Amino acid sequence: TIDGQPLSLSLYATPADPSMLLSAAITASQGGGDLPHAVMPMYRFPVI
Amino acid sequence: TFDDFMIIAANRDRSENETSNMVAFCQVLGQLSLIVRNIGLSENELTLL
Repeated sequence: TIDGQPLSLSLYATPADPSMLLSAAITASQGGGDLPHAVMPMYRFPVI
Repeated sequence: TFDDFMIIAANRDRSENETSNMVAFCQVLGQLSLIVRNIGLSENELTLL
């Protein structure tokens, strides 16, 4: 203008959106235990 | 290693350099426990690496 001020206004672009925070419950695997060696007792079945 | 750290343990008659290496092992274990719990590593992530 006569003072040096613009006629066509400036751009005001859209800022970045707030994101959604993400996590994860990652999982592992330990196997089952190997069954041991059986030992014959000296007592009968009700006692042992 | 963790072997020969077991032997420095359970003595109670150990030299100053021996217990110094012992404290070194324990505080590198502490640096490990921090370096895992501060970032979060749920062991499928960690034992891979």
